[PDB]
Amino acid sequence: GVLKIVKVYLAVKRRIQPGDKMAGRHGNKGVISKINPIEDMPYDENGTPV
Amino acid sequence: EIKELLKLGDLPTSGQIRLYDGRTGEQFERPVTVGYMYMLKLNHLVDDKM
Amino acid sequence: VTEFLKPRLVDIEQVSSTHAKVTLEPLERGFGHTLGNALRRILLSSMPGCAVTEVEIDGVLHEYSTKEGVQEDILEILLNLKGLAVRVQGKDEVILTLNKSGIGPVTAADITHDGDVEIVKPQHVICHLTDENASISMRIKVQRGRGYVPASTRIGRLLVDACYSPVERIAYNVEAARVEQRTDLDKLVIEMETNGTIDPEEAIRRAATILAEQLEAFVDPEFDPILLRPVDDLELTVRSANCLKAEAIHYIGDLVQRTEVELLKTPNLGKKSLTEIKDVLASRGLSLGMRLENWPPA
Amino acid sequence: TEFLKPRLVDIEQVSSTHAKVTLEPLERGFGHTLGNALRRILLSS
Amino acid sequence: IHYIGDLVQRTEVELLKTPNLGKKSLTEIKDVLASRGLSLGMRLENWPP
Amino acid sequence: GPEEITADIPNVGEAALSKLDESGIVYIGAEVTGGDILVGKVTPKGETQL
Repeated sequence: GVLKIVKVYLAVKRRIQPGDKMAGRHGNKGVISKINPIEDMPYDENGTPV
Repeated sequence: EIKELLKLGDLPTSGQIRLYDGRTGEQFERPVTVGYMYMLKLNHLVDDKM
Repeated sequence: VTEFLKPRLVDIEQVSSTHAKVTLEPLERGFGHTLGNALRRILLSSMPGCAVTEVEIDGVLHEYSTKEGVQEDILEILLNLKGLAVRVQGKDEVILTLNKSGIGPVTAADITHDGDVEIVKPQHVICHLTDENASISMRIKVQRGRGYVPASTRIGRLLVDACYSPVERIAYNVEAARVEQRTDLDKLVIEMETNGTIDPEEAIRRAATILAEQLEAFVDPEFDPILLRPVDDLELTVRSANCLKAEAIHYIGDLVQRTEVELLKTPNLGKKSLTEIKDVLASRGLSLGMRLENWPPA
Repeated sequence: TEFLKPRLVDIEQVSSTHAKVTLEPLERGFGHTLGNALRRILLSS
Repeated sequence: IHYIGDLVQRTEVELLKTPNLGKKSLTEIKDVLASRGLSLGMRLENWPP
Repeated sequence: GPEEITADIPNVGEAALSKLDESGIVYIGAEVTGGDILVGKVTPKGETQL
């Protein structure tokens, strides 16, 4: 019954956003709640932000 | 041994450092532990689930 | 009624080509952190800089492709191009050409020397050509902008995530200033770690300029829409479109006003073209010699 | 290159000597910047 | 015609006047050019700098 | 009757058909977004008097 079949392979890249789920190897898991700009981030004395 | 590696690293032995709030500039009233943790992004992404 | 002491750039200690220490000589106590945070906040996000936004590599169509004779795939190449530090004279868009054949690393030094464009780090690796019959030819578009504008913020041409901000890291110290006068004065020492695209002093004056400009005081349907569509929406032949545009007909509204007589009087429009135009216009309920009276409103 | 500058204002007079004035448009990171700058000036200068 | 710029200058008529390009091929060219926002008979006036 | 994969689709503009080849299948390298056509296909109408 089938005349022709077409398969189209599409590829997408996804950047981390609010709502994505991240975790560590120790059972510490959680969802991203906020993406705050670099200047608002807590930083070390030498200016390096976390 | 971690204390030793922190000593070549130049410490704090506890692993807590003074941290400045990016919005104010005021230091947080207590020393805060900061370090590189290995974190994974899980297969659950908002884009798929919403 | 004690007049205030106003800050002035007094020192520049270039630790390196991309690391500096700018200090302000006069400050009243408690003003160190205010300017420190204001300036760090402006610098870390509101600085203007050049960044690669598009790339056109030969033989490559999509960024997921890999090229014959190149070690790393196109993605890695673009990812390398994100880190291309460029200083452009006086332009908001520049095209760089990169032609390179041979074996070994293809660095930013192999990019065709343009008079305006200044390359901060010529030893910055963009590629690695393996065999001696391999060669790459690409066109890197560099633009001026602000903040982080991803490629997802929308031809066989690739797009690259734009990292416009020239500043990587900022730090500041309040440190008590000397001087016998007043004694209770401080000096703001800003340790800056930029990409070398912009000089420390102008960055400071630009952050302050932005801040000052922000502080600018405290005060206190009729007719058919189809007529304003471009002629390209009619999907005519290239010839007819170019002819119409040459006759100052850029929109459908302009076309529907013209008559057959007037159109045939043009230097480039034959009977075939007119037949086509009448056909495509009739196909959408339109025609020539249409009166809409009031061209145009606003 | 131009930035978004304030437009449209509002003043909520909670009382005769207590008010709330707000600036409608600002770029991100400027809320805490002008907020802390102004709070630091107002609370001491 | 070695480059896209060379192709976009030619018109359908002229290409059909060439010894080796038929209408199937020309249609193909129109499709692939349309797929990239390009076309035949494109004027760039100043070829080349 | 047979369903056909074709570039000819009822009431579709060239803008929508821009990224489709002669056959009716999108050309490799094209950027597609939600709603865009990947493969053009027509099915015989059961037909109804309008």
